[PDB]
Amino acid sequence: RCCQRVVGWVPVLFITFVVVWSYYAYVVELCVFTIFGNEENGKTVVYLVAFHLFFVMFVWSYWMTIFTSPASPSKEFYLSNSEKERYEKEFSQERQQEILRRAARALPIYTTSASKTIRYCEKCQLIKPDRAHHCSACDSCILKMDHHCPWVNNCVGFSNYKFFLLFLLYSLLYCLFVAATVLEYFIKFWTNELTDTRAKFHVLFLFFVSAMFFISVLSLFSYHCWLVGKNRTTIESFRAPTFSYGPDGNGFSLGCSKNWRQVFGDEKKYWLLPIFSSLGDGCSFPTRLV
Amino acid sequence: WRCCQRVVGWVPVLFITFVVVWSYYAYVVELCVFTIFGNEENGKTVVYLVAFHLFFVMFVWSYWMTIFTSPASPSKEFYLSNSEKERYEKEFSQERQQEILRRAARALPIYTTSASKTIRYCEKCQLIKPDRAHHCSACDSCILKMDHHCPWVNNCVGFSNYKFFLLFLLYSLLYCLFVAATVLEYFIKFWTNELTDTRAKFHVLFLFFVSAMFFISVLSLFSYHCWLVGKNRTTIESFRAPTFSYGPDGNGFSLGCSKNWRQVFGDEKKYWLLPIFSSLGDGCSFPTRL
Ligand SMILES: CCCCCCCC/C=C\CCCCCCCC(=O)OC[C@@H](O)CO
Ligand SMILES: CCCCCCCC/C=C\CCCCCCCC(=O)OC[C@@H](O)CO
Ligand SMILES: C[C@H](O)CC[C@H](C)O
Ligand SMILES: C[C@H](O)CC[C@H](C)O
Ligand SMILES: C[C@H](O)CC[C@H](C)O
Ligand SMILES: C[C@H](O)CC[C@H](C)O
Ligand SMILES: C[C@H](O)CC[C@H](C)O
Ligand SMILES: C[C@H](O)CC[C@H](C)O
Ligand SMILES: [Zn+2]
Ligand SMILES: [Zn+2]
Ligand SMILES: [Zn+2]
Ligand SMILES: [Zn+2]
Repeated sequence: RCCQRVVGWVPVLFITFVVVWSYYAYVVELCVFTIFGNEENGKTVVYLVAFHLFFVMFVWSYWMTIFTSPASPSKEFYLSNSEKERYEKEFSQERQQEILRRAARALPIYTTSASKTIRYCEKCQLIKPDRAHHCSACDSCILKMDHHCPWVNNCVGFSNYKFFLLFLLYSLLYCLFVAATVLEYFIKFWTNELTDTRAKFHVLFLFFVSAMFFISVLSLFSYHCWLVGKNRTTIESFRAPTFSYGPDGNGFSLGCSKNWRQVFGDEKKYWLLPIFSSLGDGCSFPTRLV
Repeated sequence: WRCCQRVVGWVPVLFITFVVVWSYYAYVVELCVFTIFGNEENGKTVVYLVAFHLFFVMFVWSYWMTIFTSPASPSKEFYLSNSEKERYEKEFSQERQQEILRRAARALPIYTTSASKTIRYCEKCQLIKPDRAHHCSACDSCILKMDHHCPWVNNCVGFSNYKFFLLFLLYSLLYCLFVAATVLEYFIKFWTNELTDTRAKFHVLFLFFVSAMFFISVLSLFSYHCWLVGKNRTTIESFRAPTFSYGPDGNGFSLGCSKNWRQVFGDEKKYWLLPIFSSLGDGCSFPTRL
């Protein structure tokens, strides 16, 4: 059929066109026509330079989140044809899990289903690694899957999670920078200290749209800051993973300081850059116990 | 006699007071009244004056509480009984002296010893030192959860005032930042000769630099203490780690980042930013990691 591309790219292009408009409105309508027209050219240069630094970090982080392909399980997590033949032909439910145990003994998996059964994906025909889940939209198993984000038309998992968090952060700073600088000129237009009708429209919407996204993404950003501190994905935050000693909402937690390092790494120079720096490989994760 | 030494302790406090009193006069009168309101910007004058007083009050309120909150001392239970105190003074063997202390310490909730595995005892105060408590030569007393003695507040920073001390810093950052950000545009205008008043030119110049100097100074102090609170270590413990029954532990009193902050700030969110006492416990016993 039309597949995701026909409609899945719609939220991306909507955000893209809003961001493109915000560039034209802030740079041309505001900085060139409004601020530079008011004979305060010093503020124009500072605003234009500062705006482009936030604009670049946002678009860079947004690009990385969209086009970073989600990681999938390695070869060891696919059932062998010998094991697949017996698994597909087996009728007894108890017998099926016994085949998995022989293959699972080689790989480092510390979690099971809510029924204490080895996590297995029927459509993908493989044994789900720890924290990995199958996405119907992505049609694949995603390592450390968080959720499918329509806004980036991609899965948010082990590969792009830090890019996703930076995409949020730089959206917060971008919207905040716009609202803070536009406010004084938004007020002047409607107290009739400034008159230009073409810029009046863009300056009003620059303030309202940036304030609408700031409030929207701030709660989302604060929520994920809590998730990273607890080392829980969005899926795990609802249905806690079941370990050998039972379900644990803190099974993958290593302490607040260590949990952030798992996502952002140990080198400070990569923390704020949308460059891959997460620890591990996405198939095995350190555990709270052993 | 001591009238020269006691008065000298108030010197750093009075210096801060005169800078703060001047900064009020400079910002409110010289800047808001004479410069901004004189510049026909009557909307900005009211907004700045209202915001300034909110930061000014929170700073002075936190600063007052840190100075005049008397430091807590050990309770009665940590003093040796008259029967035990008499024998302790008469005992000649060093090992025999520890036997009296060890027997009394078994009744008290003590989990730490000195670096020499000796029961912490204060000779001058004649009491058994509670955990994390230390004797201050300036205060001439044992201070519960002592952090350090501060010349800037002429008082010990310990279990009683530590949250007031942290809020005093926090509101110094916000006060200085608010001043520097709002004064900057008028600082620039004076020296591009868009404004002329020589009386206000002087105060606006120092308003920006003094607030920037203190901001840089207290920021490092604030970031350092934010680390201490996250690790549940006092300033003293950050140098000499406390020795527990299982040996010296730099994280002996740590309970995890979230709980360590709660120990200082409490469980009620409505008290976190107010210099009103809300710390957990009593300062004589503390939860342990093990
Ligand atoms: C000045 C303009 C700059 C704006 C750029 C900010 C970009 C923010 C991107 C996204 C914010 C969305 C706020 C979060 C809104 C989440 C609601 C949603 O999309 O539902 C999804 C689920 O129903 C799917 O099952
Ligand atoms: C424009 C308003 C001015 C706001 C004033 C903010 C008040 C900040 C209070 C103290 C800042 C000091 C930062 C510097 C702290 C120095 C470190 C110290 O330990 O000092 C003690 C030793 O020198 C022994 O005396
Ligand atoms: C010259 C102008 O007043 C400076 C603008 C700053 C960034 O606020
Ligand atoms: C633009 C951003 O502030 C760069 C930070 C890196 C870590 O240097
Ligand atoms: C500055 C003001 O006085 C603080 C309020 C407390 C309760 O006294
Ligand atoms: C005011 C302070 O930053 C918040 C403390 C809480 C417990 O994290
Ligand atoms: C000044 C500050 O907004 C007060 C917040 C407290 C927690 O109510
Ligand atoms: C949390 C602490 O108990 C608050 C005390 C004041 C009097 O309300
Ligand atoms: Zn799958
Ligand atoms: Zn997906
Ligand atoms: Zn003492
Ligand atoms: Zn002292």
